[PDB]
Amino acid sequence: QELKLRAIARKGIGKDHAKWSPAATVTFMYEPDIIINEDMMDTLTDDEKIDLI
Amino acid sequence: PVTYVCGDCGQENTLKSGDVIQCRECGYRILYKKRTRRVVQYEAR
Amino acid sequence: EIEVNSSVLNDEFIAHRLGLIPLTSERAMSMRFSRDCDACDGDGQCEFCSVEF
Amino acid sequence: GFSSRSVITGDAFRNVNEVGIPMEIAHRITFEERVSVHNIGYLQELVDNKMCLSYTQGSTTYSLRTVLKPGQIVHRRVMDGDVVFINRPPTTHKHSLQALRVYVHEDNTVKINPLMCGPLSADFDGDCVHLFYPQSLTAKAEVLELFSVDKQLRSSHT
Amino acid sequence: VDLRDLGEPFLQSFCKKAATSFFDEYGLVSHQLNSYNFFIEHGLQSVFESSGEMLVEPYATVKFGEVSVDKPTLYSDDKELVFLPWHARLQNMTYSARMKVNVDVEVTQDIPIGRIPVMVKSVLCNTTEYRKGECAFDQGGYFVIKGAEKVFIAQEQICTKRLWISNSPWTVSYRSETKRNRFIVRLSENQKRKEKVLTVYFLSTEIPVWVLFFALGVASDKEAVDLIAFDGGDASITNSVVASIQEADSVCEDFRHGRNALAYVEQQIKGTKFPPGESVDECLSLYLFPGLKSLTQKARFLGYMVKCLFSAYAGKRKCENRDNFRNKRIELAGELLERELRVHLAHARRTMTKAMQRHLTGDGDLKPIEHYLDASIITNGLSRAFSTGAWCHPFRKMERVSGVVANLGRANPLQSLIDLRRTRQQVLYTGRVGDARYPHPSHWGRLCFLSTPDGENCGLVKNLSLLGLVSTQIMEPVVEELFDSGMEELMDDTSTPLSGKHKVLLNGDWVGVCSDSDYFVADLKSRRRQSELPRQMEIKLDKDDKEVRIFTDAGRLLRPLLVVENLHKLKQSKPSKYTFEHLLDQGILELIGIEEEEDCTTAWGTKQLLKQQKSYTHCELDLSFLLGVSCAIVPFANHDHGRRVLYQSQKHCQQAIGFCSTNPNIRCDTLSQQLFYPQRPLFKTMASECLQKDVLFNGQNAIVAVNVHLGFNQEDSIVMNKASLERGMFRSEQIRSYKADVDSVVQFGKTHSKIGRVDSLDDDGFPFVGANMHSGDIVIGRCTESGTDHSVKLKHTERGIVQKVVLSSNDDGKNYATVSLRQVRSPCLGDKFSSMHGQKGVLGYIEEQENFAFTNQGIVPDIVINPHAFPSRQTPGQLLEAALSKGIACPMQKKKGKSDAYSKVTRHATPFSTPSVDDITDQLHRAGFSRSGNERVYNGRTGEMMRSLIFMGPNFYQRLIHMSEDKVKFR
Amino acid sequence: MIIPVRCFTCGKVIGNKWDTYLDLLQADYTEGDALDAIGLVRYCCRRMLMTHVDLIEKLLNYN
Amino acid sequence: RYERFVVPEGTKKVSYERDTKIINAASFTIEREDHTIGNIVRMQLHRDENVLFAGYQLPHPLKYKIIVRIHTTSQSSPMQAYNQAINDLDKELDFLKSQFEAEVAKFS
DNA sequence: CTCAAGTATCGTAGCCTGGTCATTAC
DNA sequence: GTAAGCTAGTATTGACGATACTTGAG
RNA sequence: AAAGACCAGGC
Ligand SMILES: [Mg+2]
Ligand SMILES: [Zn+2]
Ligand SMILES: [Zn+2]
Ligand SMILES: [Zn+2]
Repeated sequence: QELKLRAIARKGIGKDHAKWSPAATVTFMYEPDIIINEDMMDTLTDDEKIDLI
Repeated sequence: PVTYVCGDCGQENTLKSGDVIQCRECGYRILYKKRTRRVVQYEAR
Repeated sequence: EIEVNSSVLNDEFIAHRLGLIPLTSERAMSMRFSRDCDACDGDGQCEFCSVEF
Repeated sequence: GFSSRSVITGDAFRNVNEVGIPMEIAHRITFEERVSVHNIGYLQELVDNKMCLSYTQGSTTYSLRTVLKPGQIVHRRVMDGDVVFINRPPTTHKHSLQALRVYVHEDNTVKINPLMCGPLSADFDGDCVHLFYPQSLTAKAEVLELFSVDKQLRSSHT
Repeated sequence: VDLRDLGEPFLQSFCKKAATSFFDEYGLVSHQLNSYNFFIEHGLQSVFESSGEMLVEPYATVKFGEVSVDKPTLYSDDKELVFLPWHARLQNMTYSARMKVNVDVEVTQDIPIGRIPVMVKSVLCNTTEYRKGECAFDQGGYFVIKGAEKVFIAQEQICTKRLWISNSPWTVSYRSETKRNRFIVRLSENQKRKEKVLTVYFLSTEIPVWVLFFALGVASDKEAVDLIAFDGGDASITNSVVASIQEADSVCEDFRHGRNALAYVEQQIKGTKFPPGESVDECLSLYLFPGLKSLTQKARFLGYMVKCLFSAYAGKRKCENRDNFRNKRIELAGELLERELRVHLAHARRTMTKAMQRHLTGDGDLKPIEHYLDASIITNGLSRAFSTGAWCHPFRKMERVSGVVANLGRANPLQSLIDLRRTRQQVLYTGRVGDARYPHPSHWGRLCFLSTPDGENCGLVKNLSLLGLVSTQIMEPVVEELFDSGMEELMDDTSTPLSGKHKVLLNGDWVGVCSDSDYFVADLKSRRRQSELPRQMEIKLDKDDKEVRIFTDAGRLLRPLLVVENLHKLKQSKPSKYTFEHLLDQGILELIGIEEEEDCTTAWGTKQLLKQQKSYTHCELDLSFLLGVSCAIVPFANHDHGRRVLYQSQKHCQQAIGFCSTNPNIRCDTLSQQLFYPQRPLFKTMASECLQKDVLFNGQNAIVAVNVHLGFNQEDSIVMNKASLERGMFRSEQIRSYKADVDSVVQFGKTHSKIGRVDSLDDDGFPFVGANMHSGDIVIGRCTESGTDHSVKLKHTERGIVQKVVLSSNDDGKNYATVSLRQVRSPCLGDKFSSMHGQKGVLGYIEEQENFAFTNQGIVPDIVINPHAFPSRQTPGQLLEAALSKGIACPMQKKKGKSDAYSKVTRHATPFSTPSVDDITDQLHRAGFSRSGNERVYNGRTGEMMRSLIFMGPNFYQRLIHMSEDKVKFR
Repeated sequence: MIIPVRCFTCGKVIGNKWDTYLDLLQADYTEGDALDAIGLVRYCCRRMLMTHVDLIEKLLNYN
Repeated sequence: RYERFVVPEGTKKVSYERDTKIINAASFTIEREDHTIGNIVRMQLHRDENVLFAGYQLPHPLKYKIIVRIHTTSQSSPMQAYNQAINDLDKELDFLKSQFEAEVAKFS
């Protein structure tokens, strides 16, 4: 068996076909702000803290 | 040069008339048209 | 452009596989699209618009 | 005059009385017009842009696939703003004959507004509709006057 | 021995190994091949000898000897070429074998008598021994008739090895093979207000039963009512017997005196239409109860029949209903081919005698026997019945049924698999049946109660279960080995009473009695579990009727079960992967029929039902083997509504696009479709682990979100991803074949012009390989000589690239040509899709990747469906599959940090033993996801965090064969 | 037939990872550990390798 | 045939249209753009102080075209607010590029 | 010397569009 | 000429409306 | 040509 061919490679963008996209995955995420009220954290026994975590 | 092959052995017959459809070296009755040499263009899409 | 294919795969399978192989593209910001190039007809190797494989 | 069968899909961003027609359907169906005054230049523009499919002056049907004098029949292709009427094949659909205004697209389906599913009792799981194309001018008047959506807005069963 | 110490996971592993051994040993088409093999090995000779000898008299007698069949060959040259089924497919030939019989005529040579079609992979097929001509996906079981593949649908008939009690005139009936063997006892009024009396309809002659009692040899009325054995009381029974006595005395004058009743039945039989060529004594020894020896035994059997009728009368016995499958036999290829061959064998003999009778009157001048017998009668009749579908009626003569032979479908390998495993109840007017369209509880384990058509054939066509087997006829005698277990003879005195003893019946024939019945049955069953009784022998103990029934005939539905009391013999063995024969030979497994299973307590598959309480005699291998092959592989299939499971397992899996074949270069089908990259599912049911096949599933694993998308997925529409489609998801190849023929005037040629459009044609009239043919071109050029041609043109939507051109010829001088065209399709905006739970829909929008809403790793969906589809269709299993699959493709984050992080992963979802939702949600929690199955996503067009959480996960989706560009029409 | 060049959903190159995955399976790894050692992190990329059916070997015999 | 992506026809790239019912109000119609340009121009116009309305809209989600509507006060005009938003976006992008090149040269 | 009636039959019982095949020589 | 060898000869899944016949008795 | 026979999609 045999394969024999000639190809022409050009320039394009990913909006045209996904073969021209340079990104396998680009993403972002929001940065979070976490507050824990320690005056209500003392009210919990530690097995309930493990149950929360 | 349109030539045919035998689907059982592989002997390359050359039919140009319409007598019968049969091989010589086997006797079986199935033949394929051979792919000659030419370039076909495709998009890679 | 396929000259000989004796494999058990068909030509659109092979062309779609070839379309998705990543090439080294640092020239892509400096070359032009093939709709804009007047220095050629496509159909071969030509700088600013085409590479032959 | 002509009829057409196609799979339906939805489109919520066009108007309620609008129907989207595939280009393969649209460029092979014709509408007939009688050329006369107030439309010599407007039809001449069309025949110059090769948008009229066929012609008949008198009776001998000469093809165009010629300048215009007043009094013959031009057969042009379906374009935006024409009127067709729609019907799902009336197995139970006894009163579903609706008149709609045409826009053309490139896909393979017929697009309708999602508010028109319950007047047709159709859904988008493989249903096909038949579109019919009125050729005579009195038929166009009857279709536009009895079966439009604003005419048929208040139901006659309830 | 307790079974607790064996443990539950050991027993589950043994159940999986045992089912794997079943599928290795039997396969899925053994019920077709075994029946055809029995017909070739035994039933052919039985036809040709049961037909009998004959003598033409205007004397010359002929006798048929033994019958031989040889392998299918070709006589193209005077060489003998091997004939394979793919030759028969491509040359439009029928794949058949020659039958020879050696006759003996006296007023002796071997004569060819016909060609019989050969079932692929049977004992006559030349492919039984990566051979040239075979597909890897293929099993046998079909026929190649005139180049087309056909299958038999199994036909259901009533069981005629038992008595049938009606109630319309209160009848009880005995049937047999011969139409002169029918025997009816009726309880009715042949007339004020007559008492109901007993009548016999034998040989189309109404006889009182008391006359037949004294004709068979009974001496007294007291011993005749001993032969009936009333069980006392029941004044209606005493009234009917004294009315039948004093009505017997009102017809013959003193029938009790010597040979008066026998002379009466002489003059009553002989006066009928078409009387039999016999005296009455030979009439009784021939046509009355064949299989019994003495007239004493026939009187005893008549008394038992009358007892059965009187017991049904008083309400102690039930009437037979024909929906209970213990009253039914199933007819496959041998039973149908025997019936078809008897007709054309009689038609051959009939036109043999009236051709010989001229030349015999005309002196000897007798020819060789090959002249007087035409062989094309049988050959043409069998092939006509295969190619038209009209078989013979089971009992009506000169009639023809129609739902017998079907076409074999090759859309995927699963459609071919389920086309070979069907069963049919044919009815007269479709639309007024009884409970024929419904599941009966005697279908359990042998026919699927979930999958069936929904058109006119709803419920009338059934599918075999996975572990279901059709029995075959036992050729060794079995009646003489029944005495070794405690059975005694049936004596000949008609004076001795037999109270307390149970009657034994072998295929309906009374052959003996037994005193202890709870030792006879338990010893026969123990001798069957040690391989000195046949494995397909059904033993049923009947406490209310005081009876032991034994069946050894063909057509019964069997299934394997574990034998609990022999189940301790695994511990001491070695857990090397078993053969099925070794597990049968040690009594761990048994084959059990429908009637024997009524005496069985079977634990529900679950070993936890078996080992928590031992009041059981058997146990199932798995509960999901109660379903057919396309229904047992469905995940969470007992979590969906039944109409949806019917949609998936009967309709949508036959229309999916997946695997097609592994040798497409010799397949000239009309349409062939195939995915570019077929995948298997992520989940693992028990049936898929046991069969080890990948071609049961045809589709892709698409990531599905449940969300609204700008109103584009309403009314069961879906939205797909553009970039997932461009990378090759759901990309399909399609090959269509265009065929034409000529005689060997019209011929193949270039047509010398451009009347259509001729660009790619060569001189032979066919294009070149790799040409790009367009709609309006000429694909096959049949130039009629000197013009006026009839070529074949592509229609208004038929495109493609030429893949191959095949030229074939026939044996009777006819040429064929086939041209194949290749197309490649990605989904367009009206293509049809469905999940594995019956949620079909159309593609309504193709969205760009960067417009989709995304997760914190960048995963976007491939398919978006609407949340209004779930509260209304009742398919919750689709949410449970997607939550299970997401748990088994994610990495385990190793909060423990041990070695075996992927050891306790749940991936089965087997029907009737699904995992609970706490296991699925704990698996999602160990992978770092919320238990509810949803996750936060960012909006793709604006970037904002969306307020609602979205359900996402992988579902196995299927691309169906209904495509938008094939539905466009214009008049 | 053969393994696809890129993952369908994200577009990561996976087409040079099949024989490595078979070699790791042959040395008695679980499927999760054979995908962990090979660099695949998103479950979209892992289901491309867990669910691939390798039909090219059967096509090579039957011609 | 896959050529009608970013090239417009003989139309202008941007076409201005000053509406008649409300004063200091206009609608700029931009060819061959989508959510990318329209969303940042909209959220930059809201940062301005003489802008009372800013909003963008695709006329149809399958068209590559947007319409941007601005209503200003009398201290400015729609065209000034449009151009001020675009110039501010260029200067922000230049600042971002200098910061990113510094960080990339720092990491090595 | 005719109504009713107790059978005695007749005949339709889902229906419509699609695509397909395979159609006795005597 | 096929009538569907003769083929049974009632001896096995349909079941109602709709029309047509051989009684007694005013 | 015309009918049979099958299958599919709806109602
Ligand atoms: Mg629908
Ligand atoms: Zn040969
Ligand atoms: Zn150039
Ligand atoms: Zn991925």
